Amino acid sequence: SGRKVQSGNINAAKTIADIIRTCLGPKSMMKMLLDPMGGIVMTNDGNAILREIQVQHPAAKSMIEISRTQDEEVGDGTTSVIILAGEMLSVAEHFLEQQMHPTVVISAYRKALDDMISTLKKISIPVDISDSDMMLNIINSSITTKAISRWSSLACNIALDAVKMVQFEENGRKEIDIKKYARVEKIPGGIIEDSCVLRGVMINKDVTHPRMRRYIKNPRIVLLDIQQLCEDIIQLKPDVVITEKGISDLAQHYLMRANITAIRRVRKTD
Amino acid sequence: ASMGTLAFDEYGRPFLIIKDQDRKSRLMGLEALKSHIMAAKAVANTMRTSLGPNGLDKMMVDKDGDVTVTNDGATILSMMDVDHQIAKLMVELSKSQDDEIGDGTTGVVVLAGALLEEAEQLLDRGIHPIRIADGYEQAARVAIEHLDKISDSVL
Amino acid sequence: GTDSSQGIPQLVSNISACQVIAEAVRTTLGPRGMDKLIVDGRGKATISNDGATILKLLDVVHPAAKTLVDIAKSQDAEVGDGTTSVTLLAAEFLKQVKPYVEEGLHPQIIIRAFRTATQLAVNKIKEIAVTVKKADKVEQRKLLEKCAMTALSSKLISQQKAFFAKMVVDAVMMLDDLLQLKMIGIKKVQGGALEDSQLVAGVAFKKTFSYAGFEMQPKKYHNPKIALLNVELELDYQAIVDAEWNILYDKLEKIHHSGAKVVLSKLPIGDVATQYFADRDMFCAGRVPEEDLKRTMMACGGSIQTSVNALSADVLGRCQVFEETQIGGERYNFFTGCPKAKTCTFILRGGAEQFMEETERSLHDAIMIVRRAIKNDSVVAGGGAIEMELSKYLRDYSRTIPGKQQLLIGAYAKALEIIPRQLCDNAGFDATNILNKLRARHAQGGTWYGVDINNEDIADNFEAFVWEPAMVRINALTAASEAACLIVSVDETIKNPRS
Amino acid sequence: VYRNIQACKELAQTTRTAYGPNGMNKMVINHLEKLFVTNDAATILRELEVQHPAAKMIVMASHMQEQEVGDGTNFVLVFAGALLELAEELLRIGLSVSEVIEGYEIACRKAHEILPNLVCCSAKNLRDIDEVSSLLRTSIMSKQYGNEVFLAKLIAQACVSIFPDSGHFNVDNIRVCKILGSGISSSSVLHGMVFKKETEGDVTSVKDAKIAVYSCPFAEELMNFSKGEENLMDAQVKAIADTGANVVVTGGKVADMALHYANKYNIMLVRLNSKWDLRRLCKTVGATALPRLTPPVLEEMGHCDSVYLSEVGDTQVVVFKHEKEDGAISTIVLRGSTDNLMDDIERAVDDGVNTFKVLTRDKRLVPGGGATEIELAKQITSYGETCPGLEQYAIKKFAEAFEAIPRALAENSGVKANEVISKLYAVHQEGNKNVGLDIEAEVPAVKDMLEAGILDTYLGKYWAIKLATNAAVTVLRVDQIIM
Amino acid sequence: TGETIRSQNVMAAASIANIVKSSLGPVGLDKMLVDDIGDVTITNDGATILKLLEVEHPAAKVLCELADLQDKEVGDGTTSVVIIAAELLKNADELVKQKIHPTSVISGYRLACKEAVRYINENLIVNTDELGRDCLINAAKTSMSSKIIGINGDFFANMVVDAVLAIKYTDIRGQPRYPVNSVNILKAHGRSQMESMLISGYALNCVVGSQGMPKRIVNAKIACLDFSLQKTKRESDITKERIQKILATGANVILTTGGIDDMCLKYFVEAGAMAVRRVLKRDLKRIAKASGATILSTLANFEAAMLGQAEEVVQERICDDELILIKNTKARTSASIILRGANDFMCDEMERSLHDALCVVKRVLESKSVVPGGGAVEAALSIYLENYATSMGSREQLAIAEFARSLLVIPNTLAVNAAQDSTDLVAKLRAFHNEAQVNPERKNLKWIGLDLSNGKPRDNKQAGVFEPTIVKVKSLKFATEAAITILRID
Ligand SMILES: Nc1ncnc2c1ncn2[C@@H]1O[C@H](COP(=O)(O)OP(=O)(O)O)[C@@H](O)[C@H]1O
Ligand SMILES: Nc1ncnc2c1ncn2[C@@H]1O[C@H](COP(=O)(O)OP(=O)(O)O)[C@@H](O)[C@H]1O
Ligand SMILES: Nc1ncnc2c1ncn2[C@@H]1O[C@H](COP(=O)(O)OP(=O)(O)O)[C@@H](O)[C@H]1O
Ligand SMILES: Nc1ncnc2c1ncn2[C@@H]1O[C@H](COP(=O)(O)OP(=O)(O)O)[C@@H](O)[C@H]1O
Ligand SMILES: Nc1ncnc2c1ncn2[C@@H]1O[C@H](COP(=O)(O)OP(=O)(O)O)[C@@H](O)[C@H]1O
Repeated sequence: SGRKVQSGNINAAKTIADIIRTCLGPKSMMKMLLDPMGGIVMTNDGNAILREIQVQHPAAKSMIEISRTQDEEVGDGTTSVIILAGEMLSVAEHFLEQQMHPTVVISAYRKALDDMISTLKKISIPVDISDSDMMLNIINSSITTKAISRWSSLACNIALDAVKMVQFEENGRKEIDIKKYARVEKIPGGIIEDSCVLRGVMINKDVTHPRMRRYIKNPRIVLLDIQQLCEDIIQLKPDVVITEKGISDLAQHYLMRANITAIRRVRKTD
Repeated sequence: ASMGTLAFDEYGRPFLIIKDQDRKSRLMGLEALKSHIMAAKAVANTMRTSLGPNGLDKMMVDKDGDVTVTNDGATILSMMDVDHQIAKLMVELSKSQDDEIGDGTTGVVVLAGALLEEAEQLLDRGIHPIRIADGYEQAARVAIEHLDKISDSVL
Repeated sequence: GTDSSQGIPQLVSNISACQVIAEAVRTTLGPRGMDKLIVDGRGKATISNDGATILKLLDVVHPAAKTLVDIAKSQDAEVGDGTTSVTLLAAEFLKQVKPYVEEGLHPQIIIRAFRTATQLAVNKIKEIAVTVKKADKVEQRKLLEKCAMTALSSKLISQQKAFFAKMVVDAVMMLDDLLQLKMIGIKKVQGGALEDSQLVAGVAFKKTFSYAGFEMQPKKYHNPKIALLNVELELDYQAIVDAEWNILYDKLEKIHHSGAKVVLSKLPIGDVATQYFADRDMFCAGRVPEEDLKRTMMACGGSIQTSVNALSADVLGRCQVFEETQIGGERYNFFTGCPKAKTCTFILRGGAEQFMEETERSLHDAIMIVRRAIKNDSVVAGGGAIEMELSKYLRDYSRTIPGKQQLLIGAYAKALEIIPRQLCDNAGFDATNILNKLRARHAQGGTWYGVDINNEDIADNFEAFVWEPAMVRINALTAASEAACLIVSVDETIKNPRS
Repeated sequence: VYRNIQACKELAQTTRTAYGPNGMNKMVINHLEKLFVTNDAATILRELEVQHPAAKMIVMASHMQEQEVGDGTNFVLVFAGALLELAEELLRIGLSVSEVIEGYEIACRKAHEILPNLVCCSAKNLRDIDEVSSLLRTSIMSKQYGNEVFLAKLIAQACVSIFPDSGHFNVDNIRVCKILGSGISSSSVLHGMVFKKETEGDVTSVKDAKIAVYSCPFAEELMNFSKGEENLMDAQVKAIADTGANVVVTGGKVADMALHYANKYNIMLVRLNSKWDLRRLCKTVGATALPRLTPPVLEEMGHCDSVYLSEVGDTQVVVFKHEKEDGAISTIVLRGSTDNLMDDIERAVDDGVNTFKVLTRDKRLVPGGGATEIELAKQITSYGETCPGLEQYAIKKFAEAFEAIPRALAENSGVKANEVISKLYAVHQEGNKNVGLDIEAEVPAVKDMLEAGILDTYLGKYWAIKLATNAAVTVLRVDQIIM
Repeated sequence: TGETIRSQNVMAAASIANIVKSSLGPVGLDKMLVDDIGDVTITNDGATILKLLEVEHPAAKVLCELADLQDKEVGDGTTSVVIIAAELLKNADELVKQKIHPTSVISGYRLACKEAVRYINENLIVNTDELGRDCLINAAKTSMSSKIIGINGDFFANMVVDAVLAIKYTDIRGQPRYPVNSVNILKAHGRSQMESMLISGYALNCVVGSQGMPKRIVNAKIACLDFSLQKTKRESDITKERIQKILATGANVILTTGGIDDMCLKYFVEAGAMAVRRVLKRDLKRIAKASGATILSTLANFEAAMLGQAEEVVQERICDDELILIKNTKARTSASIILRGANDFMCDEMERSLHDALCVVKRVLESKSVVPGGGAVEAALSIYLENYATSMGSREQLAIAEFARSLLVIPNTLAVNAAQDSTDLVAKLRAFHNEAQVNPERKNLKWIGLDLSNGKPRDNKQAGVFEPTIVKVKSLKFATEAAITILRID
C-alpha cells in the first residue's frame, strides 16, 4: 500500500511503454514473438505486438485498452500515445518519491495540457483543402513508406473521392464525417487498377429472376421489414421498396400490381 | 495466550520487537504468583508425609547419585534438586530454622505451603496480596498471644 | 533474523526499550509498593523496594535503556528519590508519542512542543505552590510532627510511631545542618519491646570473637579516644620464635606506655587469649569496621598509628565518656561521648528478627521527609494532586495553541497522569474508578485532591498533610522532560566495531 | 561505476539529517563500546569507518576541507553526494564521464567567479566585541542549538578577542578546560590555561616560575629499609628543589611525607595533572620532561611567569597567565551536567573560533541560511542554457546540487522541503539575495536574514565548493576495481 | 494460535477503513477494483466501493451491512460513518487493553451519542430562508469553483438560484419540493458565455409554428399531442377534425410531437396553436405536469380542463435562435437554461457546474435545519464532549473522552485528501472552535471549517458548505450502534 501501489502501476506502465518504444518511425525495428509451441511470427506493428502479448497487471491492461480504443478513433499515432504516457509516468517517478500528493501533480499536468493545446494551435502551418499538390505531398508524408509505393495513384484517387462522398452538413458546414457509410467493394479479380468510384451505394444482391423492371427515373426507395402491407404501400405508390422477406413469383406479380420491386436476403449492412 | 500478541507489525510491513518470544515466556502479576504458589504446592506436598510419629522417610537423589534416607525435613529438602527461586528460599527457611532451633523443620514447610495455597484460592476470588499479608500478620499476633496464654517452663 | 535500524524504526526501537525498562520497575512506586527478589547470578538474591537500587542492580544492554538509566541515576544523586516517578513519566511521554512518530511527525516539532509544555508546567506550578515554612515549623513543631506522621500513617506502631517521630524531629533540631543519608545510621538490637528504642549520641557495635580483647572496661573515663594501630599484637627455633616473643613484649610495653583507653589493631584479636591478654590493663580491640571508623574521626577524631612504637596525642585525646553496657545480655561497644558527635543512631530495639527491612523503610523515610520539608518552603498536595493539576492545565492550554504543538502538548498532559495510576496500582485498588473520581474532582471541585493510601478513596491530600518540595518536583519534571527530548532526538545508532 | 555512486550516496544520506541547527543527535558507540550522543557530522564521520574506496575519497576530501576552513564538512558531504547522485542518472542517459567532468569544471569556475557578488560583510572590524559576537552566532547556531547561542557566542568571542595583536590570530592557544558542575549559564571566560592540582600549600603571587614537568610521574632490617627509603625520598625531593625550583607539576598522587618535603622548601605539590598536559605545558611555557626525580637541570627546565590557583567556578584550579606574549593563551571555563552535552558545547566553541579565524583571513561575508546557495544556483542555471554544447547538462546538474542543500536544511527543520524551496526560489527573483528560509515557523515561510546577522563565511564557502567539486570529479573518473 | 479476538475484529475494521479512508472528499483519490474476471472499476465515493468490495471477515462484513443500511436512509456519509466506527472501535479496544471493562465503554458511548445529538439541535442553522442570498451564491460558486466560467459565474449563480426558487413546488406535506428534470440545458450560438442570461420557462428550439403570436396572450392552453397532422389517402385523414375538436373543447396552444401540416399555418394563427417538433419525452412529461396535463395515447375516444394552460406565450428570436416560449404555465415547473457558446461539447463544464449548483441548492433548500460543513460540526462536538465528559463524573469518563477524540478523524482525512498537512489543519480547527465556547463573544466562530478549495480555516456558514441535519444525525447514530454491536462481541 501507500506509494508502493502507485509505483507498481507506473512501473507496469513503463514496461509496456518501452517494450515497443523502438517500433515507430520509417526505420522501425521488427519485434520477435514466439508462442509456447514453436510457432514464430515476425512483427513490425505496435498494435499487433500489444494485442498478442499477455500481461496481467491492471494498469498495463488499462493502457493497452486505451491504445486499442484510440486506434479506431484516429488511426495513426497509436504507439506515440503509449510512449508519451510511459515517459510521463517515468518522469513522475521522481515526484512521487519525494512525498508530494498526486493532486498537485494532476493539477500541473492539466495546466500543461491546457498550454499544449494552445501551443499546438499556434505553430501549426495552415493547409488548404482539396488542392492536388500539397494533398499528394500529404499522401507521400503518411500513406507512403509502405507496400503501396508503386500504386499510390489508386489510393490517392480513392481518398480524393472518399473525402467528398461522405460529407455531412448536419449541424454546421460539412464538419461532420463518417468512415463507415462508404460502399466499399473489395472484390478480387483483374488488375489492381480496375478500382473505381461510383456515386451512390450499390448492393451485392439483386432479384433472383431478372424478368422485371428495376431501374426507374425517380427511385423512391422505402425501407420495410401477408399481402396486407403490399397493397397498403399504395398509399403513395413508391416505385421501389427494400425489404427483408422472400418474394415468390406470384408475390412478385403482386409487387408489380403494387408498383414495387422488393428484395430478399439482404443484411442490415446493406 | 501463546506467543503473546500476534500482529508482527502495526500496518503490515516486516517488523519485530521481541527476540524469539515463541519459545520464551512472559508473566505479569497473577500468573507469576500462581507459578510461585504452584512451586509451593510441589515443595509442601512433597514434604508433608514426613510429619508425626507415622511420618515415613524419603528417598532423594541428586544428579550425582548419592543415596540418602532421612526423617528431618530440613535434611530431606537440603540436597534435593531445587529449581525455582522461592522453593530455594523455603529451603534456607528450613535451614535457618534448623540452625537457630533444630526442631520443627516439618512444621514450617507444611504451614507455609498451606498458607500460600489458601492465599492462591483467595486470589482466585480477586483480592490483592497486601490485604492477605496484613490479615496474616494479624493472625500471627493472635497465634503468638494464644501461645503465650498456655506457656510453661522446665528445669 | 530481523534487522531494523532506520531512523523511524530506530526511534521506535529505542522508545520501546524505554517502555520495557519502565515496565520492569512499574510496581515499586509508593510506600506500600511491592518488590522482587533478583539474583545477581552468584546465588545472592536481592530485595530492595527502592526503585533506584533496583535499577542500580539491574543491567540492560540497549543504548536507549542505558541513557534512560543514566538519567535516572543522575536524578537519584541530586535530590530525594524520584527515579521511579521520572522514569515512568518519560516512558509515558514516549509511549503516548508512539502514535505520533508512527506516521510522520518530525522529531524536532515534538522536541519544541515538549520544551514549550515543560515551560508552561514549570510556570503554572508556581501559581499553585504554597509555602508553609513560616507556619510554625522551626518552633511549635506540630505541623512538622504531622509531616512525620504522614510517612508512617495507618499502622499499629502509632503509639511507638509518635515517640519515634518526636525522636527523629528532635534529632533534626539538634542536627539541623542539612542532614544527609550517611550522617545518620541505625544499628540492630535483638529482643526488647518496640517502645524501648532510644537515641544515643554515638554508635553501637557488638563485640565478637575477633572484635574486642576483654571485658570490664573503664566506662566512666574522662578522656577516652579511639586509637588505631597498623601493627599486629596477638600471639631456627632460636631465631624467629624468640623474635616473636620480643615483638610481643615490646608491643605490650608500647600498649602499656601509650595509656590509650581504646586500642585497635589491624590483625583480629582472638577471645581464646582473653586470660592471656587481660594483663594489658586497658581496653584493646581489633578488626575495626570501616563504617565505625568513618563514624568516629568526625565524632571526636580517633587517631591512626603507623609505627612499631607509634604514639600520638589522640590515642588518649579529649572525648566526653565511653559507654559499654549489656544490651540484650551481650555487652556492646559504644564509641559515644564526643564533642562533635554528629551521628545519632536509632537503637533498633524490637522482638522481631526480620524487622530490619521494615525499620529501614519506616525509619529512613521519616528523617528524609522532615529534611525535605525543612529544606524547601513551597509545597503542593501530593498523591498525584499536583500531577492532575498540571495535566488539567496542559490539556486546557493545548486547545488554545494553534499549530502542531496542540496534539503533542495534549499527549504530554495525558502522560502526566500515571503517578496516581501507579500509586493506586501499587495500592491494589482498581485504577479506573479511583483515577476517574480523582480527575473529575480535581478538574471540577478542587485543585488539590490526591490519592489516599489508607481509606483507598479520593480525598483532598492538601488537608491530609501530603507535602512535597515544589523545587524537587520542578527539577524532577525538568529532568524527565530533558530525558524524553534526548531520547526522541535520536536518529541513527553507530557501532563500528574495532574487531 | 554505479557502485561507487551508491556508496557515496548512502554515506551522504547517513549524515544529511544532521545538517544545520536542527540536526538529529546520533547514538555513537566507539571502538571501546562507550555511549556517546552528538549531532556533529565530523564527529560521526571520523567515527564512521566506511569501507568503499569512493567513500574513502569523499571523506578524505571532507577532511581536507576541515583542515583550512574548520567547518562546512556536512555541507561538502551533502553537496558531493548530490553531485554524484545526479551524475548517476546523467551517465544512465548515455553521456560520457569526460564531458560531464569538463561541464562540472566549467560550472565550478563560473560559481567561483560569481560568488563575490553577494556583499553582506563584516561591519567595521574584529573589534566591538558585542558586534562580532553577534556576527559569530553562525557556527554556534550550526552545531549547538539556538537555545544557548546567546551565551555561547559571548563566551566564544570574548576569549578570542583577548589577544588581537598585529592582526595575527591562532587557534592552538585557545583551549577549553573541563569543569563539571552547575548549569550552562554558569560557564564563563578566563585568560590563560586552567588545570587543577591536589595540595593546598599554594602561593599565588609568583614571579617567573620554572615548571618542572615529569616524564615519569608519581626487626633491624625493617628499620634499616625504612631509614633507607626515608633517605632516598629526601634525596629525591632535594634533587627536585635544586637550582631554586619554586613550582613543580606532576600527574601522580600526594603523600604526607611528600607534602612535608614539598613544604620544606615551600613548594606546592601540583598533582593529579591531566594526561593531555605533559606536552601542552612544554609548548606553552617552554618546559620539558624529566626522566626521573634526580635530573632537573636548569637548561632542561620550564619557565612560567604567573602560577596561581584560581577559585573560579567553586573549584580549585591553577591558571598560568602573563606569559611571554602576555595574552597568547586564553582558556574557556565550562559548566554543565555531564561531559556528553559538554562535547557539543566545546565543538561549537571550536567552530566559532575557526569561523572567527576565517574572518581574520577575510573580512568579507556572504548571506547564509539558504540565501547564497539558491542565489548561486539561480545564476548558474540561468547561465547554463546560454552555453551551447554538451556541458549544459552538467551545468544544470551542478545547479541542482547547489539546490540540494537548502532542501536538506528544510527537511531537517521538519517542514516540507519542496514547498519552502519553491517559495524561496520564486521570491529570490525579486526578493533578492538577502531572503532565505525561516526556522521557527512551522509553516514553510521565508525570511530575509540580512537583519538577523546569520551570515556564513565567504572564503570557507569558496574552498568548500571548490574542494567538493574536485572530489566529485575525481571519484567520477575511476571506473571499476575488483572487490 | 489466536488471542484477544476483539483485537482481530478491530484490526479488520481498521483495514476496511484504510481501504476507504483516502477516498473521502471531492478531492479524494480513485480506487482500482478487480474481480475474478478482471473487470475495471474506478470511483471516489465509498458507497459503491462497499457495494462492489469483496469482504471476507465476519466483523468487517458487519461494518459492510451497517454501511449499506446507512446508504438506504440518507445516501451520504457512508465513508464518514465507517471511518468514525473504525476509530471508535480502535479507541475502545485500546481502552479495554488498559483494562476498562467494555460495559462502561458502551454506556459512555451511548451517553455521548445522546449528548452530541442533543447538542446538534441546539447549534444548527436555519439560514436557508428567503433571506439567504449571498450564502447560496457563494456555495454555488464553491460547487462551480476551479472553472474559468467564474468570470460571469456570479450571474449564473443568481439566475440559477432564482430559477430553482421560482420553480419550487408546494406538496401535500408542505415541505418545499423541486423537480430535477424540469430544468435542462440548451445551447446557443453567437455571443459568448458572458451573456448567458435567465430563461423564465421551458423553451424548445424548433420551427416557428406561429410567428403572429401575441406577446402576452390572455390564455394559452397547452395541448400536447402525439398524433401528427398529415394528409393521407374519426376522419380518414387526421388533419382537421382532431384539431377542430380540441380547439372547440377550449385548448388554445395545441402541441403535436410529430411533424407539421402543410396548411397548419392558417389554422394555428386563428386558434393560437403551433406544431413544435422534436419534443423530448422527458421534457414532454415535464411540460405536461407544468401545465397540469397528461400525454394522450390518442385523441379518439379530457381536453376542456385536463389540458393545462399558460398566461403568456412569446415567439421571438433570441441570440440567433427562435424559441417556443411556452412559459408560466398553471404549475411552475416549465423552465430551461440557455447556454451561450458554440456547441454542447465544449460547454460540458458549464452545464455540469450548473447541474451541481442546482443539486446543492435543492439539497440546502429542503431540510431547513442545516449544519456547517468542512469539519466544523466535528470540531464543535469535540469541544462539547470532552468538557461534558469531564463534568459527567461516573466511570464512563474515558469512553466519552475517546468518543470526542474519535469524532475528529473526519477532519484529518479531509486534510490529507486535500494534500494539506492534516495535523496543522485539525489543530487550527480545534483551536478556532475553542474560543467558540470558551469566549461567548466569539459566538459566531462556531461555523469555522476547512476550505477544501485551498485548505485554509474559514467560515462556512457564509461560504454555504452545508449538510442536512438528519443525514449527520442518522450517520452518528448508526456509527454508534455499529460500534456498540462490535464491542459487545468477544
Ligand atoms: N520519413 C520520416 N521522416 C521523419 N519523421 C517521420 C517519417 N515518417 C514518420 N515520421 C514520424 O514518426 C511519427 C510516428 O508516425 P508512424 O511511426 O508512421 O505511426 P505511429 O505514430 O502509429 O507509430 C510521426 O509523428 C512522424 O512525424
Ligand atoms: N508421640 C507423638 N504424639 C503426637 N504427636 C507427635 C508425637 N511425636 C511427634 N509428634 C508431632 O510431630 C511433629 C513434628 O515432629 P517431627 O516431624 O518428628 O520432627 P520435627 O519436630 O523436627 O518436625 C511435632 O509438632 C509433634 O507435635
Ligand atoms: N501516605 C501516602 N499516601 C499516598 N501517597 C503517598 C504516601 N506516601 C508517599 N506517597 C507517594 O509516593 C511518592 C514518592 O515515591 P518515590 O519516593 O518516588 O518512590 P521511589 O523511592 O520508589 O522512587 C509521592 O509522589 C507520594 O505521592
Ligand atoms: N539560524 C539559522 N537559520 C538558518 N540556517 C542556519 C542557521 N544557523 C546556521 N545555519 C546554516 O547551517 C549551515 C551549517 O550547518 P552544519 O552543516 O550543521 O555545520 P557546518 O557549519 O560544519 O556545515 C550553514 O550553511 C548555515 O547557513
Ligand atoms: N467542498 C467541500 N468542502 C469540505 N467538505 C466537503 C465539501 N464537499 C463535501 N464535503 C464533505 O464530504 C462529506 C460527504 O462525503 P462522502 O461521505 O464521500 O459522500 P458519500 O457518502 O456520498 O460517498 C460531507 O460530510 C461533507 O462535509
